Amino acid sequence: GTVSRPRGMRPKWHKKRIKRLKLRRRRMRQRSK
Amino acid sequence: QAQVGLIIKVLGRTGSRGNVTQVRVRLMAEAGSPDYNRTIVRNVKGPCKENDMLSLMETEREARRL
Amino acid sequence: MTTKRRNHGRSKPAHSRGRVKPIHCFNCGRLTPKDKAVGRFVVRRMLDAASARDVAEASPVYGANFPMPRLYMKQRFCIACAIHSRTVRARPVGNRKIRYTKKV
Amino acid sequence: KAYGPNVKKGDLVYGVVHIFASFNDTFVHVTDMSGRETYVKVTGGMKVKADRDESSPYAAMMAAQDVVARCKECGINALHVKMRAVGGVRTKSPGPGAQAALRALARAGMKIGRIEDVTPIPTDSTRRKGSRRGRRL
Amino acid sequence: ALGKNKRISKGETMARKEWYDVVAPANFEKRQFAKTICNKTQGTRIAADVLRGRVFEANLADLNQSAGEEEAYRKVRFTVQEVQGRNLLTQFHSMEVTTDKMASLLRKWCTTMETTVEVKTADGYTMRLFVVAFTKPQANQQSRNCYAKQRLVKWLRMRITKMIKRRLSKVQIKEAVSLLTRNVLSDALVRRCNPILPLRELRIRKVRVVRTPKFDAQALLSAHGTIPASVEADQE
RNA sequence: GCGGGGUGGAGCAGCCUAGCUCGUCGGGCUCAUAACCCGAAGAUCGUCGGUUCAAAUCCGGCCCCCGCAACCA
RNA sequence: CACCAUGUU
RNA sequence: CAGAGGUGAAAUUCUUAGACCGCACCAAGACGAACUACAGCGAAGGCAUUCUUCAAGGAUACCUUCCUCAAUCAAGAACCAAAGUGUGGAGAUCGAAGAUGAUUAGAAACCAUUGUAGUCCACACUGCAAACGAUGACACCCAUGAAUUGGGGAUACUUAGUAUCUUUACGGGAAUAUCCUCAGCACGCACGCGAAAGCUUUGAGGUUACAGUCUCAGGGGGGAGUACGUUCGCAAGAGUGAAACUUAAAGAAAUUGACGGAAUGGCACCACAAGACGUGGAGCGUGCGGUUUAAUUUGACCAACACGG
Ligand SMILES: [K+]
Ligand SMILES: [K+]
Ligand SMILES: [K+]
Ligand SMILES: [K+]
Ligand SMILES: [K+]
Ligand SMILES: [Mg+2]
Ligand SMILES: [Mg+2]
Ligand SMILES: [Mg+2]
Ligand SMILES: [Mg+2]
Ligand SMILES: [Mg+2]
Ligand SMILES: [Mg+2]
Ligand SMILES: [Mg+2]
Ligand SMILES: [Mg+2]
Ligand SMILES: [Mg+2]
Ligand SMILES: [Mg+2]
Ligand SMILES: [Mg+2]
Ligand SMILES: [Mg+2]
Ligand SMILES: [Mg+2]
Ligand SMILES: [Mg+2]
Ligand SMILES: [Mg+2]
Ligand SMILES: [Mg+2]
Ligand SMILES: [Mg+2]
Ligand SMILES: [Mg+2]
Ligand SMILES: [Mg+2]
Ligand SMILES: [Mg+2]
Ligand SMILES: [Mg+2]
Ligand SMILES: [Mg+2]
Ligand SMILES: [Mg+2]
Ligand SMILES: [Mg+2]
Ligand SMILES: [Mg+2]
Ligand SMILES: [Mg+2]
Ligand SMILES: [Mg+2]
Ligand SMILES: [Mg+2]
Ligand SMILES: [Mg+2]
Ligand SMILES: [Mg+2]
Ligand SMILES: [Mg+2]
Ligand SMILES: [Mg+2]
Ligand SMILES: [Mg+2]
Ligand SMILES: [Mg+2]
Ligand SMILES: [Mg+2]
Ligand SMILES: [Mg+2]
Ligand SMILES: [Mg+2]
Ligand SMILES: [Mg+2]
Ligand SMILES: [Mg+2]
Ligand SMILES: [Mg+2]
Repeated sequence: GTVSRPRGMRPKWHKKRIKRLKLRRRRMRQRSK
Repeated sequence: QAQVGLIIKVLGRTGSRGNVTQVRVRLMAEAGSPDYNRTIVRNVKGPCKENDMLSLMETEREARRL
Repeated sequence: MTTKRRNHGRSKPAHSRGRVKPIHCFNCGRLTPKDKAVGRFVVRRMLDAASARDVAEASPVYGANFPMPRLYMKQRFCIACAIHSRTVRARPVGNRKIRYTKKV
Repeated sequence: KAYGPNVKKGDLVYGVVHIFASFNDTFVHVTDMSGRETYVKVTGGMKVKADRDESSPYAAMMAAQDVVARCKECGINALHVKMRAVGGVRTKSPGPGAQAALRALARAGMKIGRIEDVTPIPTDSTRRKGSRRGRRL
Repeated sequence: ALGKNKRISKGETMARKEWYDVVAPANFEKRQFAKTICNKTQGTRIAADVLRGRVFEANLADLNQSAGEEEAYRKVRFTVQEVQGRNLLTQFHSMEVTTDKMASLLRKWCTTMETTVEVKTADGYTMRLFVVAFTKPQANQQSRNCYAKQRLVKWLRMRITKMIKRRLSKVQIKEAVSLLTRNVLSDALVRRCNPILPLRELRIRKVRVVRTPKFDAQALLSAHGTIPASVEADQE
């Protein structure tokens, strides 16, 4: 342990989830415009 | 086939559970022999004491200090 | 959290340098900055006292006058490796600032 | 058996013993002073049956005693010592059998000459095995 | 381990061997050092063909019986140039300080200065020399370190390069070997370099021959003087 | 129309005279559950017949399921 | 430096 | 000549078609050990073999020059570890992905053997890092002791010391000793400050006794650095950046306990070791639970169960 309580998953892996989600939404709007 | 050695110093109880005693044993050999007054460190199982005697069989392996 | 060491556990003051190239740990090979790694220079005898006296008897070169060669090697450890091998141990908060400048 | 150099009885005929003691095995290799010709090579794994014990001091002592037997048939009665660890980018600490093998050669009756440490020491190196986080055991 | 091999084929050695004597050049006290075994000539494989070019390593203290305590930390290598009966006539190959002595000269608050000099001898030998020097504190010095200025380090390196090049380029390989074995070159180097920088120790760590001239039988003979006889071929 | 398969509670061997694994049960280990340790039980061989001294096995018929065919106009 | 998962509000 | 490798132990793997090991070599690509330091240089990122070279940069020295030319900043511009992208090279080592072997209840994780992209170079992109001193820049004041790097100087008082070593050519030299000085990275440590941890001429001091100058950012926790729009980018992404809604705390530093497959020192046959005699298997007595019964009265689950005498 080196950081304080996160209250959630590891923030780096939370960032990866958001990045993956942002990519998926970006492609979905590509096939509708 | 078995060389007799004499315990001259008790070093302590070694290993877990303290069932093994490490001692320094002087090999009792006749004068002029290569093993005369040769002291080696061995591990002993059972109640032992200074001035006790051991039948060493082989006398080449030396126990690791602890 | 709270700052444990003014040193931050290395020897890199705030305005001395930016990057110190890492080294591989002696035991596990973890990459750690050279100023941060625990460094010990050890001089080791090739054989113990019992073994040295046996080899000296059969050696026409080695004896009471000619010493037998030693092992010279600088060992740098990762922090975890240095704690596990007991070359370094956790200390009370007061004693943490004690520094040694020579082998003792 | 003879098979030895034409020298006076008791004269010292020198070989070179290369003792490679890693943490998995011990090598007791006897060559000449050029290293090109090998009189005998016995390893600890040649003396035990369990993989975990090929580096043990007792296996190294047993292998060293086998070497002295063959050396006597060659005519070699004295040995220069060249001991090494793994070296390179790996560990430079000698293995457990390094001390046992040398002591066994001395007790077996072979004269010991010069002793040197010849582990490969790089003046700079390629990347060591493992990640930047090291071996996580 | 014993009895563990599964795939073996994937599908008296001494009897053949004959003993030989290794002979160092005449500038060494113990000429007939070492003793080796080679396969007896059989078929088209002549023994002298594979014997030429072998490099033998010996301690300097064993070659020269001079108990100066410095020769015991030097190894000398020789290359077999010609096979003459049962004698291996050698030529100097390299000289190197032992690993234990070299590693013991390092200190943690001084400058380690290294110099590489390549020199061509008079008889067409190219030698690469490696010189290591260490700074020392003065007698009354109280400073925590004796690190040297880079200007003086480069000056020391240049003076070492000039002295070694000037001294060794006008001599033969036999004389150059003597200059290196008896530490005459090292004594003059540390004498002329100490005024530049106070030196704890100046030592020629390694000497290696990198280029040899074409073989000359008469040159090899003149470097060996009176070759001692070998009794290996003689009946026991 | 041709070929092939049904076997303990489940999934599959043996198919040329009963097995494994998972599951279940009892006891241990643990504060307790799991994992682990020691034992035990559970099998009309899909039904109807036949051959044979003896048929899960060999020869027919029957019920499900499974595939491959079902073309030229 | 074998293997040690979990505990209703 | 019969194994080698590898691990906690193994196996995948290599090996009489000669592995491993031994000696001297050859090729290729990386890297520059020890010396290496609370050391130096750089705006930061970063920078460690030698020699030859090309432009710079800082400090110091000066009774040289000059004469407010400065400080800090939207916009704008350049640089920027690693990973990643494009095109050529290179491809030893290590090694995302993948493969195989283990371990496991499972393990496509940690461990083992490998291996692609990468890792290296040139050119062109990308502009993100715990890019950290988690501490913006310039300036002023500020107590003490021991050091260190570079350059110089000396050998309520009218002036207050001193050496050592080497020394035929980068040499009227070099390094040292004492004292002083300017600049730089810092250490142990006086005011004062702070929620505290701590900071302290290196401020986080000189602030409710609140004003030297400029600039950037923040306003409970989430939603969210998300959505939308827009600019930039080959892409990966980057910059800018909400709301609906949700929630009483989130958070900071310390204190005392408790706990740790953290460490130190001790201790115990309700622990082990060395052992003994059993218990667990059989019959039976008894207690407890189930089942049964009109009811089988009930408490108790190491510290309940020949216990409530
Ligand atoms: K092994
Ligand atoms: K838990
Ligand atoms: K071979
Ligand atoms: K980025
Ligand atoms: K009790
Ligand atoms: Mg912690
Ligand atoms: Mg903490
Ligand atoms: Mg925080
Ligand atoms: Mg989360
Ligand atoms: Mg700086
Ligand atoms: Mg950084
Ligand atoms: Mg540290
Ligand atoms: Mg093995
Ligand atoms: Mg660990
Ligand atoms: Mg200095
Ligand atoms: Mg669960
Ligand atoms: Mg170097
Ligand atoms: Mg890169
Ligand atoms: Mg490419
Ligand atoms: Mg598990
Ligand atoms: Mg799964
Ligand atoms: Mg697996
Ligand atoms: Mg598995
Ligand atoms: Mg795998
Ligand atoms: Mg697969
Ligand atoms: Mg950022
Ligand atoms: Mg930081
Ligand atoms: Mg700063
Ligand atoms: Mg920030
Ligand atoms: Mg900043
Ligand atoms: Mg400086
Ligand atoms: Mg100064
Ligand atoms: Mg104010
Ligand atoms: Mg807010
Ligand atoms: Mg862009
Ligand atoms: Mg665009
Ligand atoms: Mg692309
Ligand atoms: Mg592309
Ligand atoms: Mg007490
Ligand atoms: Mg017992
Ligand atoms: Mg019983
Ligand atoms: Mg029972
Ligand atoms: Mg009962
Ligand atoms: Mg109790
Ligand atoms: Mg009771």
